[PDB]
Amino acid sequence: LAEQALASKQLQMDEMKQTLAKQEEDLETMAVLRAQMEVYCSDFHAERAAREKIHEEKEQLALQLAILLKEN
Amino acid sequence: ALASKQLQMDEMKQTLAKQEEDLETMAVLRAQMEVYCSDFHAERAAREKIHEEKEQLALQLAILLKENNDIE
Amino acid sequence: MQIFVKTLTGKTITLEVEPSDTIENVKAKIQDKEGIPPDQQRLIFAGKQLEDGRTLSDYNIQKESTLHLVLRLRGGMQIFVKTLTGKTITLEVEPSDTIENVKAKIQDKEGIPPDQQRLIFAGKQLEDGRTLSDYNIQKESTLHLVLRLRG
Repeated sequence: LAEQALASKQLQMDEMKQTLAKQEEDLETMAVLRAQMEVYCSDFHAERAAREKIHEEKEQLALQLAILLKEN
Repeated sequence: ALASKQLQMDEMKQTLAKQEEDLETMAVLRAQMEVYCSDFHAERAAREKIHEEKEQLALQLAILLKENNDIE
Repeated sequence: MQIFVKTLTGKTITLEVEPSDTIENVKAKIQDKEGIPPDQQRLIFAGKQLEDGRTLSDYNIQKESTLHLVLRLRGGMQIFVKTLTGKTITLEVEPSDTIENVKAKIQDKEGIPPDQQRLIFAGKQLEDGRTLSDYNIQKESTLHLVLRLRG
């Protein structure tokens, strides 16, 4: 009955190789995926910084706006 | 070649396992990248808006400035 | 169904939920437990994103199953505060938020204890009991931090 068990094992093995290959492909996908989120993160901090800067500038401009407006 | 099959199956099991875990991790990484992307776009929107507001005030100031410079 | 959650660093403590309890309910349990708002809890069901307008039966939340939460970079609401040095810092908040909670977040960014902080929104000094919602503090409102004791 060893022949049947060897044919079954070889079948299951063909299946394992299939799955592991598809798997490795997905893992490559994951490395570029990590790089990508790190970028989005970077972009977000860059943008918050810009927003914060514009907010200070804006508040300055607005102050002068109030004082000059009621002054003249 | 039965010992070969059970052994090779054991190692194969090691890798398949590590694999499914990595598939879970990367499953989280994609969610993460879509969220960081979403957030980054939100902050860019906000940045872009406060920035136009700033330009409004800046224009208006330049104009008033030249309106009370020219008339004196 | 007692149920658990993996986090970005990964964290798990005491819990219970029912198939009828909203997908917003579990995340609300997450806010109550971890001090992390609902608009910052990104929830997954085994590599799939738990959405809104669907009970945890709609996926479904079997007991002893690992959903996932990772932290959104920001929330829906943020306000600016003018700093002791006149610089802008921006804070993640909710209208729910008490002034005691905002002063904790400012203590977080700038390291001055809330007992030495005074917050001014529209000429008005804000008291540690009330909320941002009450004071009609909206998106992008600026508050001025000052040293209580005047400085």
